[PDB]
Amino acid sequence: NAMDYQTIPSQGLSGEICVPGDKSISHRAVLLAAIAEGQTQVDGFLMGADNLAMVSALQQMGASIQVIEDENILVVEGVGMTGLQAPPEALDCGNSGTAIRLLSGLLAGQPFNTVLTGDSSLQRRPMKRIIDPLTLMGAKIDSTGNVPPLKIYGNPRLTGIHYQLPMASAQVKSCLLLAGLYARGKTCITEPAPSRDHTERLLKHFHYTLQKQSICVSGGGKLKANDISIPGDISSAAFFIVAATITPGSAIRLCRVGVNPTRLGVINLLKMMGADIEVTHYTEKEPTADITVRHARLKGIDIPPDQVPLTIDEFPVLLIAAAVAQGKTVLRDAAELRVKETDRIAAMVDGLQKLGIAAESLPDGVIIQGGTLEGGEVNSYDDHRIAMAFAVAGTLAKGPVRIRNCDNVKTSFPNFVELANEVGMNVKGVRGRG
Repeated sequence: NAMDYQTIPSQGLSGEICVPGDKSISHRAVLLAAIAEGQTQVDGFLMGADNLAMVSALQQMGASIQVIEDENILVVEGVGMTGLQAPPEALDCGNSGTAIRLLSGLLAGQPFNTVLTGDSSLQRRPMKRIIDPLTLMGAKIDSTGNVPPLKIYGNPRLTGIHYQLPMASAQVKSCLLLAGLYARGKTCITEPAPSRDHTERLLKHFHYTLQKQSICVSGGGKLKANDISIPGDISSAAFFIVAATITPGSAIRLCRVGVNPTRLGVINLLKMMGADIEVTHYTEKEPTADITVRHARLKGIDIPPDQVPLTIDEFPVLLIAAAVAQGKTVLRDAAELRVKETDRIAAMVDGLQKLGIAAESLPDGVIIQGGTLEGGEVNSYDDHRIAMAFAVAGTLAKGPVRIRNCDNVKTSFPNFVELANEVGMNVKGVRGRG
């Protein structure tokens, strides 16, 4: 039977907590380690449903991966570029868009056939953005309506291409870069606007040769095993940053959070809105830092377009900050929100309205009038970020907030409840319905 989250207001957040590992880096780290030469130890690996689904898919194809769940460690025995074997069944990517799209680039150049699918939500997510450029490289992929299930007819004779991406997308950049490694010649990717660069950084880590305003790679190289340490996901920290910002009497520090510039959006915008956030204890191994957050009053803002891409996954929780800020906040150029786990614009607008916030939808964003969150009930729409965003909303709401169906929070933040309660934000898992 289902599980829901139930909150009561917070009298202030307090403490030091280390959020778990970065989802984005975790996906790439395990996929690259799998086809490298040698043994790679991965610390800080995110033991969430999405990342574990990536592991599981790789295992269907003969990757040698040892999962040590309680310590967030993976031990990967590389099988080399050509070491994978044809799986017997369709690869279940669960709820993970990153897995299915990155796997597609890895499997495009294989000498075997693969069927990629997932859960209902994943079967509604768009794939044209990868199918077209892969097809230019020589890939043949079958799909009804440019959505999974995808059937890849492996082609070991893929050829490189130069390609400009229509919109900024790390997933597409990463997909092509992977297929690039198995393609004859150079593959050059040019972005109109920078997207997160984790792939590029891991490729350098595994000593694969990389060129550069666009970035290129030549096929036939080899990845060399090299131990990896994953920093904390700032997307997970985003929930505590917003909560401590909006909840009076709050003072907290978030240890070992990744601070890659292509991920600092939530922080940049909150600051524009009046936030009190201090980055210190800065270090390098992917950049990492300690984030200290204190309560501050906020003013609504017009979200500059250039920040949208770097903050796409943080709008759910940011919109909770806009809801309790003074004045109006307008989000634009965020039509990508509609095509995620769920339509995140529709889902936030509905939740906010149910909690008493004047929130109006736009095809590419929302208009929010800062106001006062009331207690009530909202639906997560099975989306992990919608669920946690509303759990953050509970800290300031006038009354309890019931968020329905929170089983998917583990897709990116398995220990969310435990850490929430530990810093003083009240959230309890309780028997759901249906």
